[PDB]
Amino acid sequence: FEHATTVPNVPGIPYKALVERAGYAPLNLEITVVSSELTPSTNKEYVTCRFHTVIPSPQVKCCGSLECKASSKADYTCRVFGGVYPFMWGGAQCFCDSENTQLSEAYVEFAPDCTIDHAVALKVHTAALKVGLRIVYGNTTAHLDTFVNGVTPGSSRDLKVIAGPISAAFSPFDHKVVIRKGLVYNYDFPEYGAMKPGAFGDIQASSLDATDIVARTDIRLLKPSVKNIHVPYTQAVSGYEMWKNNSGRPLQETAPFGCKIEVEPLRASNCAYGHIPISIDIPDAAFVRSSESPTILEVSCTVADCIYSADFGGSLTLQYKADREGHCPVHSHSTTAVLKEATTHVTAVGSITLHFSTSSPQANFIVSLCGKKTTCNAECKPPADHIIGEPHKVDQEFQA
Amino acid sequence: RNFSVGREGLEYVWGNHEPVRVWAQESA
Ligand SMILES: *[C@@H]1O[C@H](CO)[C@@H](O)[C@H](O)[C@H]1NC(C)=O
Repeated sequence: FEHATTVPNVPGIPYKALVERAGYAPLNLEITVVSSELTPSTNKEYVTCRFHTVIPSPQVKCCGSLECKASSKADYTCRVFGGVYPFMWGGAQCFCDSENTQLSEAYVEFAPDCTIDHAVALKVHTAALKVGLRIVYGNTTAHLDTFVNGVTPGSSRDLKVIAGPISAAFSPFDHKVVIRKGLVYNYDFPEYGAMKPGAFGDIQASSLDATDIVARTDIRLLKPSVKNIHVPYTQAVSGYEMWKNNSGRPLQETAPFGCKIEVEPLRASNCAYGHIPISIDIPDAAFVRSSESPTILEVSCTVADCIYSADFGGSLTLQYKADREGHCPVHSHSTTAVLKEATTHVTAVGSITLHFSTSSPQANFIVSLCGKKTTCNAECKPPADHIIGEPHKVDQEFQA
Repeated sequence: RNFSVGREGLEYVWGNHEPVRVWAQESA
């Protein structure tokens, strides 16, 4: 038989529902969201880190003539100056002391510590959700992982389940994602080839070992004046360390709806938002007819003290007249009340106690025990406690 | 520090500890 429910998508809390077949005894089901991983699709466009401005050795012709040569290095800067007359230890490395034409060379390349400390930039698309579900029916339990699309099914040896789509789609990521050492930043990056001096992504390369390193961080050379040979070179400061200094806080600390963002692969784990529509094809062998499970004759609701707290702060007592000993399940069929227990042992003549939780200040919920229903009327006092370390399992309705 | 919490909850991380989630009740 196929049963479709609207489970709230909050991990860690159970959701209880009771199936009602026309000619069969009711059976209890309990669905728990043990895990839910929201994994977007990412592609690497470049990587960045702190660059090392490697300086090639200058070389001089005595009084010849030089020319600038075009190269493919990252931010290749080439500048030709006039007479320098260099000094190393003997004070004469060049004859013909007029027009000692000198060549200056400078380009940037990755630091050797960029194999760990590097920032990768990512762009993400519409993200799909995959949820892990633990289901029990009667006495038999099952664990299953499925995708949230409304199309992909899940199977654990007897079961067919269809989950999705999400009623309110949510993505904590922006369009631009930066990963550094496991920390996720929703910081906008300049595009490929459009570098900014002194800002993020001033050096770009497809991988750490790629030879197609492209950058432009504004190296300008200066004419040297000292007799000792040395090339002067002045720069904009690296934008990687400036972006490190002006980082802000990561999305492990600022993502909404309270979920830990995990990396490798980039994903969001245990993130409660919206409701999940799930349709469960329960196998027919789990069901049992109403002639085998004992039914009660009459049942009345005697309600104890109740508190509309986030914990099971309500007590209730049901007296029952039955025909045989059995294992009737319990279910409160209102949207404002849940039960601690899902099943109990039922005698012939006797009474049992049960616990419940609610959120409305009044109690107008309906209680079932093997099919038939009996209303309960009570008034719940405001809770003495202010903050409890257990989430609200239920939501308050409109003007209820 | 006075921190206002909502009904949906609030998670605070104090140092390098495990994050602890709290939720507000309706104790009006
Ligand atoms: C916090 O709230 C209490 C009660 O209103 C008040 O007495 C106290 O001064 C407040 N402290 C701060 C940090 O504002």
